[PDB]
Amino acid sequence: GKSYPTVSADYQKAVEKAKKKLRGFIAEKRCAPLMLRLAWHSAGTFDKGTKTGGPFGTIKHPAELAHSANNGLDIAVRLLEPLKAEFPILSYADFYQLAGVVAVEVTGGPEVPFHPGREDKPEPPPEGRLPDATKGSDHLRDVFGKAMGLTDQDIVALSGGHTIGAAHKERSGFEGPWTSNPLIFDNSYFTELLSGEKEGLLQLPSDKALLSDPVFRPLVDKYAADEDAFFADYAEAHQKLSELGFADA
Ligand code: HEM
Repeated sequence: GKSYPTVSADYQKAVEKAKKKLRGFIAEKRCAPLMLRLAWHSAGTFDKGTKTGGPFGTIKHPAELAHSANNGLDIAVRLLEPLKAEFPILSYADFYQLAGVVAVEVTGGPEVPFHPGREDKPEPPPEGRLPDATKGSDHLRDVFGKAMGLTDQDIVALSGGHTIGAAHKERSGFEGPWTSNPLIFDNSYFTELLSGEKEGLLQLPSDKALLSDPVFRPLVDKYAADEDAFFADYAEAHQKLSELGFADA
């Protein structure tokens, strides 16, 4: 259902050059998980019924950074500011989604297609649209489905983003990585979810909700057994996420 806007040749040149600069920067700084979180929290505020929120540059606004769900993302915004300044033609909206795409790639994940043209919008969405880690499947559907308009498949695949990074007790309150290899994008999130709780690794209640839901559980099993299928479905879902409200939406 997408009709992507035309952008100028100079805009597309900058996308390509920014993509390369983002790879080097993100790899050097070891901040891929944080940049994935920044892109996801940028996009995940989209409400389909009102066409508000979504990936339109607003996460850099102090008002949106102050949302509790976004604790720590001010670090991400600050980290990208010097690089962004080298690409004045790009929207913040695009830059942050591109950083998200690059974060998945440089940690060994799928190549998520990227289309430019998101405009930076003036008003951040209201607080409280991002998911609550202590809730379960009904909540996940309200947030990903009723609000964002993503599918049950997308929910499970996107939960797989936890294959990189960690929680921090000073940000969410939760603490530690989901996997033994938190800078490697692979299907290990699902493998760990199936094996039970191993000391040192994190499982949120929202992760565990995938195991007991009749639609989510077969997807967890599929992804744990078939990393290729995970990568395919992940790439589809991340593209959709990154394009909520954009290019028809
Ligand atoms: C399904 C509902 C979700 C819940 C409840 C949730 C919740 C959380 C929480 C509580 C944290 C820890 C923040 C911190 O303390 O530093 C976190 C981190 C993270 N989340 Fe999720 N998340 C969800 C979905 C997603 C999605 C869809 C993605 C991207 C596809 C994602 C990517 C990440 C990443 C990469 C981190 C690690 C950040 C870092 O290492 O600094 N999450 N999430």
